Amino acid sequence: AYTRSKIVDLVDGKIDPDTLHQMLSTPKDPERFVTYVEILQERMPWDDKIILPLGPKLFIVQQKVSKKWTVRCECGHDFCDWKDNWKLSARVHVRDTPQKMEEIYPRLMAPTPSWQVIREYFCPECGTLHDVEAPTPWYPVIHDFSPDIEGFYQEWLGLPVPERAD
Amino acid sequence: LRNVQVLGIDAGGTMTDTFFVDQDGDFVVGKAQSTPQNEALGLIASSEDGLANWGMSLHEALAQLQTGVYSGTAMLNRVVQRKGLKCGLIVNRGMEDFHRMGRAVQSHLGYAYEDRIHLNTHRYDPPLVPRHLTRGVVERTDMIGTQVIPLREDTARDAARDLIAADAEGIVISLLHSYKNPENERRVRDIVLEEVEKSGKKIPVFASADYYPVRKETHRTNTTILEGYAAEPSRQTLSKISNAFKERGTKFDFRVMATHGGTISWKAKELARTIVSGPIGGVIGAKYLGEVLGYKNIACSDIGGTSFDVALITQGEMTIKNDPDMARLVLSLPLVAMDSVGAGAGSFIRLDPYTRAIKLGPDSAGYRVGVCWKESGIETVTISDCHMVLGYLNPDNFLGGAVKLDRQRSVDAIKAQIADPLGLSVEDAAAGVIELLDSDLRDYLRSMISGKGYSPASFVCFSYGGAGPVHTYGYTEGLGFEDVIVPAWAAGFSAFGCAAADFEYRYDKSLDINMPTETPDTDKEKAAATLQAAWEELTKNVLEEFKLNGYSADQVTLQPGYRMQYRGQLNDLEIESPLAQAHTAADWDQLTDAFNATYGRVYAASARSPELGYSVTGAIMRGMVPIPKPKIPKEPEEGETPPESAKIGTRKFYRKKRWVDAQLYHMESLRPGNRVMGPAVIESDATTFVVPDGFETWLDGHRLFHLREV
Ligand SMILES: [Zn+2]
Repeated sequence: AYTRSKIVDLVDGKIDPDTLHQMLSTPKDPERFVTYVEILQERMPWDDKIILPLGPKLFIVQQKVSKKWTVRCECGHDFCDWKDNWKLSARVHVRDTPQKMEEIYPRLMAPTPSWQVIREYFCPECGTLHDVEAPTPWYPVIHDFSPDIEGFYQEWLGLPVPERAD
Repeated sequence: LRNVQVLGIDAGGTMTDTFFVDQDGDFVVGKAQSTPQNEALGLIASSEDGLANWGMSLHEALAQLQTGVYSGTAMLNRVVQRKGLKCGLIVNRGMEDFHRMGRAVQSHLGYAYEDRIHLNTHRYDPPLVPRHLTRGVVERTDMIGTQVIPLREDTARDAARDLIAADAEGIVISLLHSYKNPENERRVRDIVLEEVEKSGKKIPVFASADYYPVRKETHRTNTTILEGYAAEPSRQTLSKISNAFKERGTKFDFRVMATHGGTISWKAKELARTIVSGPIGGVIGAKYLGEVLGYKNIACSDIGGTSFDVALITQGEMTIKNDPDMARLVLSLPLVAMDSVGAGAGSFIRLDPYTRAIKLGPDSAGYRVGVCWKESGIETVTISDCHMVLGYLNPDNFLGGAVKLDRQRSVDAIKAQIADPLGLSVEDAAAGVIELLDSDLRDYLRSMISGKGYSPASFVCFSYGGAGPVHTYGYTEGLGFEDVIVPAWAAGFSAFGCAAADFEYRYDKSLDINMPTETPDTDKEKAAATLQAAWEELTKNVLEEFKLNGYSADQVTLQPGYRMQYRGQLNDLEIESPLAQAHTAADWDQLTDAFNATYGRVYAASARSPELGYSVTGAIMRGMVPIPKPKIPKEPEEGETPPESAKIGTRKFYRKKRWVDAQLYHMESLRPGNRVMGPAVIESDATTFVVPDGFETWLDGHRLFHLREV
């Protein structure tokens, strides 16, 4: 239903309130995903197809030649195969002292790092912060999302699955 | 011959309506373009138009008027479109933030069920007063007037100098619990007033205790800010009009319709009481009309030059909310429950540059009707321009043909702006705007009713915009109303409700009567004595103001009332006293018993908690004098076939991609009992009633029409 430029504004954080309320209060537009993902595609500097957005600067992607599925930054860096935790192949900054917590919180409003830690996760090439965790000491890294990509495209969207190698 | 006694007025964004009532109830109605920069000019013109139908001069009539009621829309519009004044605020230091925090509430005020829970829907509007025009004084007064932190007067002098320097255009002062002890807030006000004198600037000051001395500081401050923000521009208007009229020989003081449906004096400095005066005019006329004809459940629908106003009259009464919200603002003044959407005959038709979708309004053209009027200088097309293209309006009968409306201007400006950017004909360009509006108004009216828990078939729909009879078919089609009525005087319907308004004065005094359940009959008579006194103190106030208006005490009918509650509560109930006099023990038992009774009805018999004891919180006194109310016609009904005299030819009328030659009828030349099959337009001097093909109307003995689906 929605105008294409209006779903762009929504991505750019610039959409008007009337259409923002319209989008929220009425049944969703079945066409959203295919318009959305195409909007993201034309904003990448690499022509490999996008399969699913993982964050603002993070995607599951289909290699134009090998047809493998991978996690990719917007800049270009492939982290891992899509069934793996990308964070395992990323770089991490751990805020575990009052000095580091007091860089992003005023004292007293910072968590205490013997109870809670800030783990920031960056792309190796561009330094982009794709995710920040707030667990305890010892706590494993978290595999956020394992999507059923086949069922989504095939059963919920009525679309062929993109070609896939291993 | 004829003695003209009552005058009602709707000063609107487009037309200023006048409603004259004579001694026997007979009436006549005048229309004129508003002169919003000095509404006296349009008032005079409309008066002379209405009075000329009675072959009477404005001079001769004004000497005979005994009362008049003004209502309007200029202030309400200013609020809604946030076009008020650059106003600033001084509150208690350390709490400057409370205005802009909106008490959290105002991020979901007036939300339908579904959006109240849909969290991502909540949204804050801009604050009336931004943070850089707020300042704080160091003072603190507790819930019973004690000055815990005395006012450090220096901080008040810097507060004033700051906002004077910021070139604030009015300054509002709201200090906590000032309603209880206004000493500190009035010292601040005096200190501010002092600093504006030294500056040479013209900046008016508003102490909240001087205007709205009531608890809940977000409500009080919003309401007081309204006096600075929106009221001040139209403050000139009621003294310009009243001066122009006493100059001209009136012997009465004007009254104004106020938010609770009652009239107040034009002199009151609390103009915010009179903010929804125009719409409430319509609701009151529909209420009156219902009472004469036994319609107890009425849905009111008004379409003006700018918006579409809608309220429900449920079992003879309107609903009045105590601490209401309006335009997503908490307020301290009692309000009649209404609703609207911002579309009307002059709302501007624009296309989103990127979507190329039609957006109606929210602004309007007003007394300038649109492009169709050559001299209006209006370049953007308005819904009124689509009326001309489609054959809804008669080019040569706007205001009886006193106003030149050119259809080809409407056609060229519709083509260039709408039709050609959309690859449509001017016919389909205009018809799609009207069709969208028809559905938009219809879905709103259906939903306000659904929301309040009612079916549209439980109600009769009164329709009376002045431009609403142009879309009665539209927003009513298939809703299932019991009946849909277009009264013949639809165009001045609010000014009709204003001339119909009771001549009533009300007076209040608060109180501190605390009674346990078990009390001896001496504490019981003491309590009845002090309430008995307050009624007498109030009774002399009602009668003293009626004397200054030329009414002896014999003509005043008096109705005492009081406010009661269980002891520890926060809200109270108004109760009409069964006894005019109190005094003696058992009577205090009657007053409590009466309270209990209404508490059961208002809530539930098992809500009653007598063991908490009672608290009498105020006393009330009403004062009615008789007034000629407008007399509803009771004509003898005749044949269904209308006279050949009423036929005025045809116009090319375009609706569902079809052109038809729609009959034209002179409204006044129609007789009780006639029927009109669509397609036809019914025209008089200033009302156009549209009956498309697929509809039908008939006229009754009360000059009411009835829309049928058919
Ligand atoms: Zn990267």
